[PDB]
Order: sequence, then structure tokens, then C-alpha cells
Amino acid sequence: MFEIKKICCIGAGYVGGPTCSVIAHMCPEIRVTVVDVNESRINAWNSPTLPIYEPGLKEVVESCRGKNLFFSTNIDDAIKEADLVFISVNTPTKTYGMGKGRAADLKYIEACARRIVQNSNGYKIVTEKSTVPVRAAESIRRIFDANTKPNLNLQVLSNPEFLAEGTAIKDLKNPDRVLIGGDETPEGQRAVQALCAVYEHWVPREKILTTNTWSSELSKLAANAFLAQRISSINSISALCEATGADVEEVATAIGMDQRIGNKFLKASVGFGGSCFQKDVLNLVYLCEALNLPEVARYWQQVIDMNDYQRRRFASRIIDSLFNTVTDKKIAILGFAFKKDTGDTRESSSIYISKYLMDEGAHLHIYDPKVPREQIVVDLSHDDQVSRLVTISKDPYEACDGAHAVVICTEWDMFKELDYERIHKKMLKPAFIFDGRRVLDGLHNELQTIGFQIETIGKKV
Amino acid sequence: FEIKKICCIGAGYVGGPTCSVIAHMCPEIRVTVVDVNESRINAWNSPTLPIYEPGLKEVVESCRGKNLFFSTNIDDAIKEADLVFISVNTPTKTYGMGKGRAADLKYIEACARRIVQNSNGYKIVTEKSTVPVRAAESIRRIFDANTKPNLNLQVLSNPEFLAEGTAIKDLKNPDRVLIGGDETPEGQRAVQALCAVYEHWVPREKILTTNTWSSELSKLAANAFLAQRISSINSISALCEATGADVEEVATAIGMDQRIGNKFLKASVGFGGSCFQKDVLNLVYLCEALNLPEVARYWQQVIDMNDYQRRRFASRIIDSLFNTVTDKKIAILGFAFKKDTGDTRESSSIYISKYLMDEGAHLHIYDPKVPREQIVVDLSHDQVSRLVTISKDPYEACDGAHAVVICTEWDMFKELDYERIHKKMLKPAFIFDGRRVLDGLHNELQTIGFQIETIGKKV
Amino acid sequence: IAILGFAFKKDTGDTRESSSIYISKYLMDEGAHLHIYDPKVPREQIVVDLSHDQVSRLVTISKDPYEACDGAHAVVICTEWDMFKELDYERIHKKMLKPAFIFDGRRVLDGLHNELQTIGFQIETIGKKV
Ligand SMILES: [Cl-]
Ligand SMILES: [Cl-]
Ligand SMILES: [Cl-]
Repeated sequence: MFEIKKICCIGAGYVGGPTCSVIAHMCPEIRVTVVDVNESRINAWNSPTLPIYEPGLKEVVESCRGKNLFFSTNIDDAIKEADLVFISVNTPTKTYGMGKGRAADLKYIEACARRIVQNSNGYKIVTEKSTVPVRAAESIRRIFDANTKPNLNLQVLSNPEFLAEGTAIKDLKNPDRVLIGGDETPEGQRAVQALCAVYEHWVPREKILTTNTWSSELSKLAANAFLAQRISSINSISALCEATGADVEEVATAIGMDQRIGNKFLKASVGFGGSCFQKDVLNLVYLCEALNLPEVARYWQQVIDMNDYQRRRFASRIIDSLFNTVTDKKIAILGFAFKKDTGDTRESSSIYISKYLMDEGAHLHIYDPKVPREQIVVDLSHDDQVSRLVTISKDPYEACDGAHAVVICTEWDMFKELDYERIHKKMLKPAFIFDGRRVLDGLHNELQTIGFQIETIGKKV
Repeated sequence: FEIKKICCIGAGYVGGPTCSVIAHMCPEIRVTVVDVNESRINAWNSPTLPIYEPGLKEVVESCRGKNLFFSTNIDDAIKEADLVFISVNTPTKTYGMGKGRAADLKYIEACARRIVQNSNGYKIVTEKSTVPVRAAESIRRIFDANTKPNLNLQVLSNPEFLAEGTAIKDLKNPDRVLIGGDETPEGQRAVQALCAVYEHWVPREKILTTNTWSSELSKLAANAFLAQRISSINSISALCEATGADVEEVATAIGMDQRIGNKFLKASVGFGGSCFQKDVLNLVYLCEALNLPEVARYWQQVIDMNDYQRRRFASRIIDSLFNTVTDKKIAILGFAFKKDTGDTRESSSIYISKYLMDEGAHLHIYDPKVPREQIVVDLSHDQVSRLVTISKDPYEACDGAHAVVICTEWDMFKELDYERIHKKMLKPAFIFDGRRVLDGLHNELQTIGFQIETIGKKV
Repeated sequence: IAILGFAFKKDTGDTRESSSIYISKYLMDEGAHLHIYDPKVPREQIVVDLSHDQVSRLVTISKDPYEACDGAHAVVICTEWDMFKELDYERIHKKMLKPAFIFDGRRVLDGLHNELQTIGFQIETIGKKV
């Protein structure tokens, strides 16, 4: 029945922006308007240089920007005209109050819901695109009901993202699945098929999944938690490997060849990072506590504790190997991003490893090929201590000059290609390499005969 | 170096089927399966085999007499062998340090001492059974301590991965073959020797070589990762019942993520079997012994969540029946730990029943495949006599019952005449679906008059 | 398993709160076949100190030390008897199962370690790294 002709997206983040640009690119007949209260982002989207970098995004936008793709600060008007309204604002973790540091703050979502109902009349479909806590759509439905008007029929849907930061465009153009949640009612089912129809322009019907609203909200959280659990599980095994003589990469491979388990996300590390994994797992844990499910809450909490353990354990090995004193010792930190090929440092294991070593009074020389200098200084403050202990190196070799140890915290490919023959000559002895990402796997016998003592995650010393 | 004669110690469901298959794909190799129990051997030489596996009878009959032999003459079979499979089961300790969690290596130790006594020259000794880590070190130590001139015993790890029920198919086309050996010149030779045997019918891409400790550890972790998947989706199921979400919907959405996959994501009253809990508990103990308490309590969560899932399910029944079940008739449908088997080992039905028995319920149990006497055994320590009745058919069990409890996903339960059952059930009549087998039938059952509750669905 | 010495200290028949009792009892909880020898302690006293059935299956009482080490996996010394130091350990080793262990709980074989090792024993004792 109802066809969606005009689409409004509230929020030009790395979620709402690319998703709608892709929609506009594969649905030339639909007018998609991306809006945001931040005047900074909108003008950037209208620039030859976009505010976020994704491969193939630059092409997608420019193909449509002006025809059926628009970026504006005019939020009110884009809502009035829209058949479908995407809510795509971030839900930051609460920094105070009931649920501090775990629970999601719904303030931006609540504001958007109140902003929508005020600026809209008639029939409109309201779909939450951002990662939200469960029963959030109940909150949106309740605001609409409390603020009803004659001839106002607002439908609330859930359609969460599943795009990996780095392969956004590919993930959107060829998704594993599209998830849509809606009320188990006639009105809701029509609204679902309206959105369902939009994605059918370029997504096969086999790969479009429809659930109720709560199943959809919960699926996004659980999916990220399952992923995080996989990493923490192989990481726990890594510690058991160091104690037995077993090897975690060998074990991971053997496990991953079981089709029922698969071989993705089984690479042990110093610990997972990113703006989603810990945040969503912690949000899940809080949710369970609030719903009197303490057994479930502490089940998933183990994913976080294990990741904290992995990091602390790694730092302690360094300190122990350096005779439990690191005071005034030069230490090279190679790699600061939470994963390779990005400048994002959010929840990076590099931050914590560094901070542990700073609490020992180490002289850290940090190098990262992509991460901006000012970001590192910010991520290590609350100040004075950063001034005393942290030096930021322009090149890897400048950082390993007179160092006691080389610590690799990000799996950058370039670190593998270093002249370790050169590095060793100007390191203090005994010289240590701690590989927290298994990037120097296969080079061990080389490095040892050069004179390095080399230790890594999931391999007995 | 080529392997010509193979001796396997232990004719269990591990060594038996594995060696019969090897003989079928390696006509040049003389495979001799031995066991100290004369009972087992004659069964293997009989038209009726001691264990049932699809296509096993065929594979065996192809080789039995030509290059496949079952004998009680262990000493001679060891003497002749280039490769010796140790394939005896390693039972959980029932007392002492590590009771109820740690593996007992007594049968493995006996085999190791028996080998070295009856062997000379070069031999490869391979552990086939699920063993605790560093077990091969124990075997190596017996060999080293009991050495002879010109004795070169090589120790390998080659664990099984066959699901009891489709063994032969799993063997003919395995996901991977795992071989662990010492990282030494002599050790690598023994590995490539065994590697060569499997190359007769297994592509080299699906043969993985690791050191001995990685191999032992991989078998435990693999089962644990699997068990964790079930416990994770089960934990989600409890969160679904509290939110209005539905666990079958969520499982589907998760499973479509290629990085996660959609296998082992079906919520249940709890997993069972002779491998999952045993291996996870063995893993946890290992971590404790090695001063890894963080890892130990991480994996323990898989067991606690499974225990929680069962207890949670039982409590819902009791609450729904007004927290009194004394002298109430309750039908228990399905006793096996999974559908299409008579195996009751660690079956969730056992615990659910036991919880309900501790409430003084009158349980009428039905299972289409599971033998009557097995149920009586699995429910003892007197209590069984007073409370447990075993029904020949489902309707005999639901005649005058307050509730119908489904604990095994048997396909036949989906097709029952619930109209008939309801008329002779006491009211209010309850159905507790612990396996999601009645998914899609809910609106039907409700209009009949049933209150129906299931795993991972708000009431 | 051979248990050498049952008294709480050497040169007495007193077994009251003897460490031999607990060591033996721990090993009994593992289902071991204990062969216990003590030159002075009366037979009936050992049986009493190891009761509350369990004793019958697992406890054998040797008249001489060598009856206890004949086919044993390990020798455990729980009392600092002077005589244990003077044993023919070359003989003991020949009829022990391998690997053969000596656990010295009283440091009585201090100075004999290199001898016992070259004979073929694995020897462990209180307060010395293995
Ligand atoms: Cl400081
Ligand atoms: Cl024999
Ligand atoms: Cl006992």
C-alpha cells in the first residue's frame, strides 16, 4: 500500500550519513534528507571533502547530492515533509546517576521524539537507526501517545545498523542481513513492509529479516556481545596457552575449522577496543540487572572482566620482565589505535597498557603512523604526569633509541617491516619485544639470534 | 618412513569406528583393535556390532578378516605395531584432588606402561581419547623412565571429533584432522607419518599439525566454545521472557552475521551429553591447578548458566502450579538429552524431573526410544518408587495431569492430539515447552484451553 | 606406596597428632595402596588412627621396610627415624616401578641426593627446589 517517497534522517553520524547516502544512490525516486543540529557536519557533507572517511563514500554522495540526497541544518522542515523519519543520534553512556558508566542516556532520542511529534502531522513512520537499549521504542511510543493530535498516526520501527567502521559502503550495498522490527499489529506490519520495500531496491528478500520491535533492539546488542565474547574466549585460552606450552594461534585455527564455530573473530590480542563492543556489553549487563536477571548479568560481565584481565596481565609481564621496576626507563609503544588502519583510539588497549606503565613511572615513547599527536595526549590525561613521562615519536626508530623494551599494541603491518637489526644496536640490554598482536609471528628465531628476548600473547616464554 | 601395522588399545565408540574406517581407506595397513574385555571383541567379530552407527556395519564387513582384526592378544598386537592408538575412556575422578571435575588418567597410565614393556625399536604412540592437557607428558615420562637400548617411542596427539550418531559420516568427510607432536626432527617425522595415513582419503588442506599441547587443548576448547554458544543464547532467552523479545527471532538475526554463524544457537532447557559439561569442568579445573582463577571462573559461567536455565525452567512450572506440586500428576515428555537417541547422559530431563520430584510430584514419564530401566536408574541416588511412573504412551502420561512438560525436541510431540489430552487433564492445564517444538501452534493450543509457556517467550 | 615412619617424631611409639596420619589419610582419599612401616609403633595403633572398612582395602602393614617398597611407585618418609638413612637404596630401586619417587618429609637424606639420583630415583624434599 503505502510507498515511501521522502526520507528524513536525524543525525549525520557515521551511521545515518552513509546509510542514507546509499539509500539515495540505490533509490533515485526517493528524496532523502539528512539533518543535524551540528552546523559543523552539515557544511562538511556539502563539501568536496566529507567529515568522515569511508572507501567509496565520496562517490556515492556526489552521485546523488543535489538530486535526491540533501544535507541540511533545517531539521523541522525535513520532518514535516518526510514519510519516513530515521532517528540516528548517538546514545552516550551515562556519566552520572543511576547506571553511571554502563547505562545508555536516552536524552537525544527523547528530544528527537518530542521534536518529531511537534513538527509533524498525518501519517509518518518513525524508525530508530541507532544502537538503543531494549524497550526504547516503548519510550518513543509513549511520548507519541501522550502527545497525540487529531489525524496523527505515528508508527515506531526498529532498524539497527550493522556496518563495520571501515567497510561501510560494502556492508550497506551487500549486507549479511537487514533487520527490521515492528509491532505485531496490522498498522505495524504495513509500516514494516513500507521500510522492507525500500531495501528491496538492492537487497534480496531472503536477506531481509522482520521481527518484533524488542527482538530487533536486542539483536544488535547481543550480536556485538557474541562477537566480543569470541575474542575474550580465545584470549582466555591465550593465557592458558602461555602456561601449558600450547599455542593460541594453533588452537584458534583448530577451533575455527569447526564449521559450527567458524574462524572469524578468533585472533587473540592484548584486548578488544572500539566504541561499540564494551559499550554495548556493559549496556546489556545493566539491562539485566535492572530486570532482576543477576545470573545473566554476571554471565556477560565476564566478557568485560576477561578483557580487562588480558590487558592487565600483558602490562604485568612487561613490568615483571623488567625486574618489577620501570621507573625512569625508556619504553617504546608501537601502535595506539584500537585496531590497524584507523586513527580511532576509542577504548584502545594501547591506552590502558600505556597507563599501567605510566603508573610505574616509565618513560614512554609512543609512535603511531595514523593517530594524531594531540589525541594521544588527551587520551592519557584525566596534565602534569603526561608532561613528565610521555614523549610522542615521529618515527618508530626514534622511539626505540635507548629503550629497554619494544611494546607493540596495534597490529599495524608496517611494524613487521621494521629494521630490528638497527633497533637492537641502540637499545639497552637486555632488549625486550612484547608482541601484543602476534604480528611478529614467524620472525621469532630471527629476532632471538639478533639478541632480543621476545614474548607474545599466547606463547610460552 | 611408512606406517604398516596399527594397534589400537580400546574398542570404544572412539577407537572402534575410527580404526574400521582407516582400514577401509588403507588396504595396505594391518589394523588390529584390541581390548581387555573379551565381551566387546566377540561382538565386533559378530554379525551384531556392540555399538550402532549408520554405515558402520558396511565399513566393518568390508575389512574384517582381511586387514581389520579384533583381538584380545594385546601384547602381540603392540609388538607388531608401528603406530599404537590409545583409545580408552578417561572417566572423571570420583574422589580426591579434583573430584567431579578432574580427569582420571589411570587407564591411560596402564596403557603407557603396557606399551613400553611389550615394545622394541621405533614406534609412534598416539592418544585418541579426550585427554586432559599435559597427559602426553605423563606418557613421555613413563617411556623415558622405562627406557631400553634401541627404543625410540614417539608420542603424538590425535583427538576424535565424532558426534555419537553420525560417526562414519564425520570420519569420511571431517571438518579437520588434528595431529599434535613434538617440535623436533624425530617428532616431525612421526607427525608426517600419521599425516600420511589420513592423506589416503583426507585432503592435506584439512589436516592441521600443531605441537602436542595445542592438540590436547584444542579438543577441550572446541567443545567449550560450542557449549558457550548454547549457554549464551540460553541467557538471552531469559532476557527475552523479561522484555517481550523472542529468542528464536534474536537467534536468527544474530546467526545471519557471517562472523558468528547460525549453528548451535537453538535455545533449550539446557544442553546435555557425555562431553560438554565433562570437558568444560575439566577445563575449569585445569585453570585452577595452573593458578589461572580468572580464566577458570570465566569458563565456569558456561556451566552455571546451564544450571540456571534448568532451575529457572523448573521453578516456572512450580510457580505456575501455585508453588505446590505434592501428589500432582505431571507428564514428562522426552527423557533423552537430545532427539533421535536413547542416550540419557546429562539429559536436562533428569534434573527437571528431579526438581519436580523434590516437590513430591507424581511424574508420568514418556520417551519413545529411551529404555524403561534407564529412567529408573537415572532418577535414584526409594524416592523413585513413590513418585515415578513410566508411561507406555504419551496419553497414559497426560491422563489426569496438571501439566505437560516437554524436555526433548522429539518430532512426534509436535503432532500430538492436544484436543484429546486437554479433556482428561486437570484444569488449569499447562504446557511447558522446553524445546520450542510447538512454535507456531500457540494460538491453536490457547483456544483449546491451554496456558502455554516456552523458552525465550514472554507469557 | 611405601610409608616409612608413623610416629609423630623419631624414637617413640607415640602417634598422637602424627603428620603421618594425615599424609596417609590424604593418600587414602585418593584410593592408594599404602604399605606402612614403623619400627616401634604397634600394628593395632596404626589401624585405630586410620579409622573413624576404608583401612582394609587400602592399608597393608609391612613387617620390614623392603616389603613396603616392593613394587611401589613412591617412598614417603614421614618420621625422621635414623635407620631410614642407612637403607640399601640400590636394592629398593631395582624392585620399584618407574618412575620411582622418594619424598623426604624430614630432610633425613640430606647429603645423599646425588647418590640416589644417579641410581635412578627422582627425589623431592621439604624446602628444596626440585
Ligand atoms: Cl609517577
Ligand atoms: Cl595380551
Ligand atoms: Cl577410595
